Amino acid sequence: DPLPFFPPLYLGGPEITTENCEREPIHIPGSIQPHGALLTADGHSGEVLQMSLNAATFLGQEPTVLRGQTLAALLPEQWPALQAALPPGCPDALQYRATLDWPAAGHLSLTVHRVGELLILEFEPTEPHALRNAMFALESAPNLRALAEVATQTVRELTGFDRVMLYKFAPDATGEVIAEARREGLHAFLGHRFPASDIPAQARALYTRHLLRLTADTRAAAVPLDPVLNPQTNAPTPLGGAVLRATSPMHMQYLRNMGVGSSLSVSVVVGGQLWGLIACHHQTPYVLPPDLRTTLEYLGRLLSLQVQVKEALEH
Amino acid sequence: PFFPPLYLGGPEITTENCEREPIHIPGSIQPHGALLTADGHSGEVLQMSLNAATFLGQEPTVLRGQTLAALLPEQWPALQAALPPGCPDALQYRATLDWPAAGHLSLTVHRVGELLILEFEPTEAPHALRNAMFALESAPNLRALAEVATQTVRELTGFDRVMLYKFAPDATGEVIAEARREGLHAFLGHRFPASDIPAQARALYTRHLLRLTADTRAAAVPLDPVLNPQTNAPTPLGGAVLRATSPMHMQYLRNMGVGSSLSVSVVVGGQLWGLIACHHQTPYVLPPDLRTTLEYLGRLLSLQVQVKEALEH
Ligand SMILES: *C/C=C1/C(=C/c2[nH]c(/C=C3[NH+]=C(/C=C4\NC(=O)C(C=C)=C4C)C(C)=C\3CCC(=O)O)c(CCC(=O)O)c2C)NC(=O)[C@H]1C
Ligand SMILES: *C/C=C1/C(=C/c2[nH]c(/C=C3[NH+]=C(/C=C4\NC(=O)C(C=C)=C4C)C(C)=C\3CCC(=O)O)c(CCC(=O)O)c2C)NC(=O)[C@H]1C
Repeated sequence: DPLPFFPPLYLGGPEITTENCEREPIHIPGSIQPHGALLTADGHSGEVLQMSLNAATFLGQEPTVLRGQTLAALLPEQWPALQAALPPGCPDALQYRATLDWPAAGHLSLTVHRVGELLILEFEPTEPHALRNAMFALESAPNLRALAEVATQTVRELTGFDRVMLYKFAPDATGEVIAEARREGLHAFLGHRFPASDIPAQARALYTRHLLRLTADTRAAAVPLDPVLNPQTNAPTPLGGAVLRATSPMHMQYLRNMGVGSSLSVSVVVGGQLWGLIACHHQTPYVLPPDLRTTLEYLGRLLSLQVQVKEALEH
Repeated sequence: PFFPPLYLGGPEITTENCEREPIHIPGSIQPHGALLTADGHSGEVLQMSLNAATFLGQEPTVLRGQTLAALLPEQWPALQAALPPGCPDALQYRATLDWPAAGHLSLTVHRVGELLILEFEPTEAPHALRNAMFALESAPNLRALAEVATQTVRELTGFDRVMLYKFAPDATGEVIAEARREGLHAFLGHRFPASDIPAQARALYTRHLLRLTADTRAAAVPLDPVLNPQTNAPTPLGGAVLRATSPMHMQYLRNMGVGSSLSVSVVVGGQLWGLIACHHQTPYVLPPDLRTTLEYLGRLLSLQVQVKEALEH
């Protein structure tokens, strides 16, 4: 039965059990994963409102100094570019990316998107023809099976992940591993099916709009935003569009129990519906840098197109 | 059918026989790169472009005996695996060579039956592609998508004019969006007869998705031999971007005052929906890595055109 979200934990909401899976408001956890930092800022003035508690250690500045400046002063070269790329009223799915040379922290990748009147800024550390070669190989795959196999093998070669599966949704939202590339010694998941509650209904809706999410370390504690609520609204900060957003503790316990230290998945979206997932596992924690993740994002789109094409060749 | 090419004493092309020019077998290439053909098994260099000596820095005869194994040691096994016998002519493999004579070359290979076609071009060596991809996806409708696409391509390439050219059901073309330098004519809204892009070239554009003319006044460079030794027949060059552009179409570009031309197929439901069409007033060799960006954009636009057309119908 579909039911509306509970309030999050920090607003006195209940703790999540196998009973109330579908009602966890996973888009507003009030916290991020510790391998990057996040700031929120007023979309018109550029006043800095919220920051992750670890921000001082990524950005090399005291909180009170950060919060006491506008983005115009903090990001003089990027602030006008942000404002042109992310105009008021734009969708929350639109992202702008730049690379910064920050004194204390080396090269940072900056990813920005806009939710209403809020700008959300994510900072992460950042670092030949493999993509072009893959694009052509995907297109020349003769059928859906060969496409799925080429796609899994390519992603594994690009990333070094211990396991890369193509997980396909059935009409009842159960899922099946229809191809996989895996490290020697791992047991096969190929052909196994899994019940619809394994990926609940409100995570499926979010995966249709925001096409990549990850869990870099399944044992890492989440880092709170400070303050936790958006001071504009005294309400929760929407983090559905932020790759840094903390992962549901139910999902992390599920992955730890499988022996997974690192998870990543890309959405495959066909005709406006979530067709499947490029799902990746690593046994140890593992951070895939932003520019490599971009390659996977591009492959997500290519695969969406090629899945349509291969399936049309099939009636 | 097709007329024989000129160099096999076929008729010269006019506006009477637009449909019958064998644009895929011109026997020549554009001079900003070099092409070798080679045997699929032996790696034996069978044809070369008369200009190969320039790019490769090799005494002419040296090449036309040697083997790819010898000539490209690191690459030759990769090719063997990447382009297995029986693969499609559409499948391409690329690498960057740090080659003694020329700082860096791009190498592009595909296979047509028993022949490997190798293309060499100068090359080199950020977020504009990722930023463009998200911009295309958030365009609210087909019109805005067209506008974003043309603007994005112009910004990435510096081309004087970028158009989105859409085919009607009878192959009548219409310029539905345009991004252009100040002080050019506006082709926005204009329609053009189907024969401007004749049937045999629309078929080839459905399979091989990018073509260009780098300089509309440059002479083609012959293949030597012109005929493939294997077959004593013309080498198919339609999957080669270095392939000499139809002088009929090169006259059409000079008469418009265009010095450099490039387009990307937008393919939807197995059919040619439209072109990203690009113009430059002067000669312009777009480097391979930037062309790759446009090739990606072509696929992304193909996806988004279907998405956007579905939310009208
Ligand atoms: C009480 C709720 C439960 C629950 C919640 C839940 N699940 C997700 C998302 C995912 N679950 C996945 C499960 C699988 N991984 C596999 O390898 C297989 C099969 C071989 C399955 C079935 C996957 C892949 C995802 C997607 C993300 C990823 O891991 O890469 C969420 C949402 C997480 C978030 O965005 O923060 C939630 C809340 N899962 C249950 O099994 C029950 C107990
Ligand atoms: C007697 C045959 C003729 C003919 C042949 C021909 N045309 C092409 C390819 C193209 N023609 C194009 C025409 C236009 N370019 C524009 O900008 C506009 C309108 C504003 C039109 C109508 C285009 C865009 C192409 C595609 C190639 C490109 O991107 O430049 C070929 C094929 C050439 C080749 O692939 O090597 C041929 C043989 N065109 C005519 O107009 C008649 C006289």
